[PDB]
Amino acid sequence: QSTTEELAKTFLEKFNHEAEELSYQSSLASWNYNTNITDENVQKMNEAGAKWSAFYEEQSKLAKTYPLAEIHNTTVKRQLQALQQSGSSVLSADKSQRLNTILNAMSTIYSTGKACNPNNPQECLLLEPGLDDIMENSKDYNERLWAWEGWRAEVGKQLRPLYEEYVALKNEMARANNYEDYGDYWRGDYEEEWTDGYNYSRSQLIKDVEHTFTQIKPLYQHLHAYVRAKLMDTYPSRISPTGCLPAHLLGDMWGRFWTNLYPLTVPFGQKPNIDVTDAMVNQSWDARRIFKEAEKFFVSVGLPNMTQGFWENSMLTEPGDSRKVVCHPTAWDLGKGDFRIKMCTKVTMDDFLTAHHEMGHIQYDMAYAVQPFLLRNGANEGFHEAVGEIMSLSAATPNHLKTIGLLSPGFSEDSETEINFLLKQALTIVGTLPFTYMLEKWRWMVFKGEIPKEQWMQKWWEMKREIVGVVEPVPHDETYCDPASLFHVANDYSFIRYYTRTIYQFQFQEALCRIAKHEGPLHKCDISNSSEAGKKLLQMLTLGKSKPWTLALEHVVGEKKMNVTPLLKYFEPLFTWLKEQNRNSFVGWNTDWRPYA
Amino acid sequence: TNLCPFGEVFNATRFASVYAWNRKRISNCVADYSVLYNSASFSTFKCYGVSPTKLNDLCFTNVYADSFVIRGDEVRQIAPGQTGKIADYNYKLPDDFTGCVIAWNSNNLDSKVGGNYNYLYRLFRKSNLKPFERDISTEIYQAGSTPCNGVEGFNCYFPLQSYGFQPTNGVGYQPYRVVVLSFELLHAPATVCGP
Ligand SMILES: [Zn+2]
Repeated sequence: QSTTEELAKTFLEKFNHEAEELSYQSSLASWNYNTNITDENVQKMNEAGAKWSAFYEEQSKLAKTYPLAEIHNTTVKRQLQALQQSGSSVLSADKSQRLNTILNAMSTIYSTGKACNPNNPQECLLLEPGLDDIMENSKDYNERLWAWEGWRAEVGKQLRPLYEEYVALKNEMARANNYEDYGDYWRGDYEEEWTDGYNYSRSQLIKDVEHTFTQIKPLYQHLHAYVRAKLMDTYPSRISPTGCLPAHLLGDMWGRFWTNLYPLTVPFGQKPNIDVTDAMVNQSWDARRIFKEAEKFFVSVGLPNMTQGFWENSMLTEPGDSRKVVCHPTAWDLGKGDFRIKMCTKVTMDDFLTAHHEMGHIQYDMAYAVQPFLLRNGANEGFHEAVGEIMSLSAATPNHLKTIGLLSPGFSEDSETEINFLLKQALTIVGTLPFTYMLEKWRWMVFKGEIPKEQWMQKWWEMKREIVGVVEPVPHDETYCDPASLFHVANDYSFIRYYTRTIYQFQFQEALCRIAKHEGPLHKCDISNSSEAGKKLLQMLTLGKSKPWTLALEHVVGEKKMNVTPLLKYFEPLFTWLKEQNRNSFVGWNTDWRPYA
Repeated sequence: TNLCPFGEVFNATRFASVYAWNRKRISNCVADYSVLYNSASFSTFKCYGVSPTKLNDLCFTNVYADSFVIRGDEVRQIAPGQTGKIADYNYKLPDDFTGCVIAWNSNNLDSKVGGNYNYLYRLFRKSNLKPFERDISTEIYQAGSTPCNGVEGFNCYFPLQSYGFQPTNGVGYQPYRVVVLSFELLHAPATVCGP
């Protein structure tokens, strides 16, 4: 007779040539909605999405009729494993509907909640753009404090019981899916089997993330102490010299990034950063010119050119005629080929760099398109964005701004222009690693059970003060659900993808620089005009999820584990400068300090 | 003199699905294939056995023109000694294929907004095909041992799947009209010879 693999291959050949069309239809519907917001477009998009989801659920149910123990070929085993994931199709219809309505309630109460302070009952604004502008631009203590506490009190207190019931239902779902809890379910994306030598357990990810964080602790401690020293200028009587940093004074609502904190701690305030905006408008550059330059940069390293359909179906410019387009920079893989970008491009430098990021997303998408449908994705949750980020890294180099003709050849990179750029980079890159690690660790410990529901806020600020070096401005009791104030926690999104990604990119770039024979510090590296590094990256990009992410990572960087040495080497000049200017200051944070007393 | 009906195969209005590819036999002609080879209206033009030359030197018995439509990345499957869905279950070319394959993008005529699903291909089969064999039988492909009773069910799939041709459709999955010419030569007065 036949085997299980001979039947599973037949079942997956019928699933692919249906999922192809049924996902391309939904993608075309969502694209037509995003490029032109109407009322009937929403109806068409919902119809296509419902059809695709129903078909996918039916095929997922049909797939589990084959056990993986009787399957030996790993190329079919991985597709079967990706299709067998039932999600929430295992609970009873009652609980499967209760969880979905709880998710919808949590996701719609986050986008609708507002916050208003005393002294102005009419000053009652949403998170965006009301509280967003406040937490992103303001420099007043009380103005940031009231917005922070309002967004966490009039929105998180309404999410706490929903989050408790959601945690319970998700734990039930995960236990029914043969897991420990929902955190184990989330770590399941890093789980690796069916390959000896490159196997990776779901518990190994915790050890790796906890080990690579102990290495960044000195660099992050120096950066945090430098920021705290340069923040006592803008806040003379609001920050302790040996304590930690208040959570509402970090440049955004939660303190995820420290980028908006740049024009407060910049090393040399008299030297201007290399912004090419005026040089771009003076050269009559338009959006199509920006994307043609990005295509030039990508072809310079050996990656193929954008298809013709990219240059006629992508919304590179804003319509601005009658269509209320929601244009957030996003790269689109519309199923059968059809790679597009829906960015509202302007003539500036930020849209010059962010176009390279989206084009790198498109390049990663175009690479693994040769894989089977179920294997068309990144190796894990942190590869796509890493490929996207290394491209912007190599493009933002002054040696790149001088080659394309944007910058004048009669320009020299000062010994100080290297420190402002590196400081801003550490602000946007290094300042987010403790935040991500702490948030995901709290979520894992909550899902497992090391934190009872009576210590959810007790352990949250504990891990904050002990990991990221950030303290709450005012204490929060157990009714608060401060973690749910973040878009990813209230909308059920895994967060560790933003940690590992940050570690992979520097592993790539360094490697991609070694093949480029770049001699010098690892912040002036420019992989342009180097087909060797481009080919080495393309060898890994076309893999997709076909092979374990450990072997895919070992292809490029030579190492199998998650290595943070390239990241620490990237910020080595900044590390030395920070160690120098941290001579008469306290490096480290004492959790005993409280900004409320 | 002996004008050949090349308009009803290349300039045809409708083409047949690859699972039911349309074979047209032509004879008693003084043919001129340089009219199309030197037209730059094709994306793929590959001639195996005989050179892609002017070809004004060949006497033929008859010429088969097998026309069908596939997507882009499957045109490479229309080649001798190739494996895949189109080569194994839809259209077979023997390793002695004296002829050529012409293929041109048809994103304008065979794909419309919403999706053109008039083109089918055989996705499953019990075995491979003979040289130049057609398989139109719609018998349900039984994977295991349980009978399908004539309707789909457990491990029973339909042997035909429709092509999802859309207008955008990046060039890999874009529709492509493929005409494969095969000029046979056997014991005959060779009624089909060029100038
Ligand atoms: Zn991105």
